[PDB]
Amino acid sequence: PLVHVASVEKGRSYEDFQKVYNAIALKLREDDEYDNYIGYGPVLVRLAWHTSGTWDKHDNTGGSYGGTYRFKKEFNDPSNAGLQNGFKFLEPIHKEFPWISSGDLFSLGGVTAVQEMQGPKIPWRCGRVDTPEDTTPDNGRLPDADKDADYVRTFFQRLNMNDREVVALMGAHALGKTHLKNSGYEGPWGAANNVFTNEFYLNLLNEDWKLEKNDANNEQWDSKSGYMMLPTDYSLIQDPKYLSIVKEYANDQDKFFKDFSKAFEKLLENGITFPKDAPSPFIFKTLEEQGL
Ligand code: HEC
Repeated sequence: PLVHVASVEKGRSYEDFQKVYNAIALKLREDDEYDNYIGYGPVLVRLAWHTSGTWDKHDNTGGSYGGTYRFKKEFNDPSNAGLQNGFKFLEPIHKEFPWISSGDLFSLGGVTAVQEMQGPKIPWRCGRVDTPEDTTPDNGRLPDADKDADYVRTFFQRLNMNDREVVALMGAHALGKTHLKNSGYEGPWGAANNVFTNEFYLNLLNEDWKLEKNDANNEQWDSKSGYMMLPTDYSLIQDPKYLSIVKEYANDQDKFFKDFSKAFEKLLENGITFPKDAPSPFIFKTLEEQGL
């Protein structure tokens, strides 16, 4: 197993990363029209997860550390279709702050998006270091959506996530939507899809779902409110262990926030060794908290 030791960008401290956070946050506010006024929040959360979610605990390949999505093999992974929009949004940020590593920027984009969308605070640590093109993981390590709960459970063991962490992370599917041209699935999961809430679990339990085929000839679950669930989303209410946890998060907003925060930080930190004297995780203030 490879070791990736966090190395703080030289001379940087919390203030420097709060400025990067702020630039991302201000651009999220400015470029509000994207994706029919959903805004870039959801795609940036997805970019942070896909750049992290290639990790393999068994050999420490993939993961957020190396920033490898900047290389064409990963950029062009069919599982990443659509994420180029988030990369494009981050380009002017990286140009302004060229000292931040790519993995630090992709992960911080996700943290900033969750918090600016009124999600929980996500502690975040710096020090990912860009690694060379030959460290890019091959395609095929991100999950399929047409699968059942057994597939989801097994898939996430590779990311060292347990049932609770899986169910909490999937609550990010409140955000954004599926786009047929990107993934073969179409529609949002709920109404509040650029504000981070526990709506995903409420809709799983509360909506009347019908198994339909979309225009790409794939099955998805649809509600008459115009929401959808992927087969892997719906698996969370088919499996009795996941269903218990879905009910818990549908009934406790604060517990979902706390558990999501922990699991998302862990996702973004998998694979990284933080030296004992590394800085503590940073908790960035939102623009609203700063009066900006
Ligand atoms: C914590 C983050 C998170 C996790 C974990 C996650 N997703 Fe997503 N996913 C998102 C976000 C956010 C979006 C919305 C992106 C957008 O609106 O551009 C999304 C969108 C998608 C889409 C639609 C992409 C498109 O633009 O068409 C698919 C398909 C998808 N997820 C599949 C899955 C599957 C399969 C899993 C696991 C079994 C999963 N996701 C786990 C955050 C996540």
